[PDB]
Amino acid sequence: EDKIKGMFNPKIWDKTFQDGLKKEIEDSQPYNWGTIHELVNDDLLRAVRKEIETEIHFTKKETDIYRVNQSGDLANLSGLDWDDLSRLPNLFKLRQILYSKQYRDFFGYVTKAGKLSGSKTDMSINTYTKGCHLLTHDDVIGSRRISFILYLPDPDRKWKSHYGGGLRLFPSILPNVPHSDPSAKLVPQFNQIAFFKVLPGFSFHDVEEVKVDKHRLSIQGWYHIPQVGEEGYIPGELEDFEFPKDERNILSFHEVKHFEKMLKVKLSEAEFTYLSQYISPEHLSSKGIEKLQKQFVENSSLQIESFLNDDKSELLKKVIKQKELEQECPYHSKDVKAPWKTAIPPHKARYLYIDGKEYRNFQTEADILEALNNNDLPNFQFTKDAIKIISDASGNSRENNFDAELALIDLAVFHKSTIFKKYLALLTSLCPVSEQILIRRFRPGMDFTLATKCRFNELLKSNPDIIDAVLEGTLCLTPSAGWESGELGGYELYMMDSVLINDPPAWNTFNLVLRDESVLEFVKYVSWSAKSSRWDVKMKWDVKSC
Ligand SMILES: O=C(O)c1ccnc(C(=O)O)c1
Ligand SMILES: [Mn+2]
Repeated sequence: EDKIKGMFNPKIWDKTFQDGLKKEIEDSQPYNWGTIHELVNDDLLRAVRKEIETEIHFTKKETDIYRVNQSGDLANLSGLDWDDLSRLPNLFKLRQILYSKQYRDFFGYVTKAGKLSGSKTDMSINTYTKGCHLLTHDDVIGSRRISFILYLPDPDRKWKSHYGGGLRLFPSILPNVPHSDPSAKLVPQFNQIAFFKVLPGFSFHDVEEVKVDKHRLSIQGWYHIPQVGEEGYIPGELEDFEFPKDERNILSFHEVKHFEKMLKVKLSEAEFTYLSQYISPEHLSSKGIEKLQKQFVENSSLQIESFLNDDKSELLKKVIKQKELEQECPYHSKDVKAPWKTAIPPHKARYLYIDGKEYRNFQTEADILEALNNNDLPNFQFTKDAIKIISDASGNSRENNFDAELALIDLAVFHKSTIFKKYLALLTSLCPVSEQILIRRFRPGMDFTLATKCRFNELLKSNPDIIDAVLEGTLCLTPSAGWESGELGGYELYMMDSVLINDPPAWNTFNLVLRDESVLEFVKYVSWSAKSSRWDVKMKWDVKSC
């Protein structure tokens, strides 16, 4: 109990240091946080690092929100037992000093956090290697009160910014609506600690992907609200902001009656002619249709390869590749321009999309409230019109042309056609009654979605004819290679609340899934190492049985 203070940098016991740090935390941005360099006795932390590397077996784990080499999953033999640190005596001592009354008095003082539990120790040890990442979250769980991360990269080398693995903090547009882009990034060194009071609606942060073949070790922890009576402690002494909305617009009665009439291969020569403008002959034949029909009957899903015909395939591949190679992709939401929008908020998703609605760029609360007071509906031809006029002005250079947006919008218009929906009804024996179409681009090192269920149309819940499912299509147009292992991310994942579909990005594929209430779906974060964005067209429909 005497040697505890001496196991820290002596500056933290200095009144001048403490008061200075308290003020720095008070006045920090974008929410209250701070950092201390050279926190712990150097020999102790060096010994901890050596113990960890020697004694702990790390296991890669990937979910929608992270990829990390973990040690924490118990019931798996490699799982770290915090009740048995027999062989990690230095780690045992590190935990002891961090949760000591002496340190908690200091730390609670400078963070203005109030009392902190000494008995509720809560730490975990993780390494990040190339491709590892942890996407946006606020740490708000149970009795967590202060978050800290102590960093243990190689003590004899500087960790460089371009290595990645930075701790990024996100400012607040309004409570529970973090800005899509971070406003600060800490590049951590050995024996540096970062920390922040856990703040519902505000303490949003992530860990930037590690971009090089290095290992970075960290020890993440929390201080908790004390146990009742612990050291005297006495207890007590949003959908609206998501864009795009998971909402569909109902179809005209003309369309719905068309589909019913057909279901109660009744496609005309003229309709096949229209469908063959975009779709491969293989999938318009009597046999191809029969195969797809049976596959959907047996699986309630379809995974079609070479969906579009060669003409539209060649066109789209050219213009997408050209845009990838010769134009500057925006990498901040402020830089995104019509016809594109940024999906928000970043603790739910981040990607670029074209929805056909009037342009929005959400930098301020006022920008959001303006959109919510003035809801508008998609119109893809007007979006085309607007592009053409921006395009003519600048000139349509190799570096500014909208060739890819125009082709993609044309493709969206095809899927918006009454005849395509007739084809869809033919394949599925379902009658679409609503639609939402989005063109999406997932940039390397930025974009992703997280695991969510479909959103039923509330107004239609009482309708017996309408199936309790959402039909969802994905037309992938990703022309780059290297995705097959899933290691570059970008894979489309459908799973039950076991995996139904795990499809890395590929060129010219069409996935179709009839989702019941409990099916989860996401597109995994695209690695910085990916050779292009993931490009796709997303389609959703409410359906009734005929
Ligand atoms: O392990 C980390 O470095 C880390 C950083 C930020 N957040 C977490 C977390 O688990 O909340 C962990
Ligand atoms: Mn965290």
